[PDB]
This record gives sequence, structure tokens and C-alpha cells, in this order.
Amino acid sequence: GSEWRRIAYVYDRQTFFPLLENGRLLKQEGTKTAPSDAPVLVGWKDGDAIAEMTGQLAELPAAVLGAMSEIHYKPTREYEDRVIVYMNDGYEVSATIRQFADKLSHYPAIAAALDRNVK
Repeated sequence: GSEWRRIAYVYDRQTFFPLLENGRLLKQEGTKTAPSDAPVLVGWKDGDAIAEMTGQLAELPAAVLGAMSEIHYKPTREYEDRVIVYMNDGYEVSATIRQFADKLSHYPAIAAALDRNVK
């Protein structure tokens, strides 16, 4: 119909700003509550970076979009686009912005042995 669909919510300014499918952060339409229907981008960089993740979530499977707690932007020396999506079961999945949808698309089928020699 009209206007984009909120596929995520950015937790900033002590509020949960509704993020559209195109990563259009509605800082003016924030809410004092976290929507369990979608992920919550906590402590995220400029909207320009958020738009990237949103692009991935806008194409990724709605199944994973629903299953999540909060997305934290944690860049690494080798992956500046390294994000961390929390799971409803208290799990922690680290995915990249370039392949966020793919990384989560594999769910349930993620977490390999490529996270032992980096901690």
C-alpha cells in the first residue's frame, strides 16, 4: 500500500524508533517499548549503516526477522560490518551486514567452528 513496513526498531534516545524496510529510521515515531515481532537495533551507527542491515532484513526470511532480541553493531578488525543479533533463547549470533540475511537465512543451521580461534 503506502509507506514502507517497519522491519526493525532502533533503540536510541531512550526510545524504540521504528525502522522501515528501506532502513528509514523514524526517530520521530519512537515508542517506549520493544517490539518482539521484529529485531531491535541497539547502539547502532549512523542511519547510513543501519540502512545496510535493513536492506538485508528487508529481504531475509520473515521467520528470523520475528525470532530475535536485539542487533548490536560490533565491528571487527577484519569485519567492520560485523553485527550481533540476540536470540529469544538467550543465544548470540554474529552476522555480517553484507551477508546478514544469508547468515540468518540459514537459521536454524548456523554457528560453525569459525568462532574458536577468535576469542
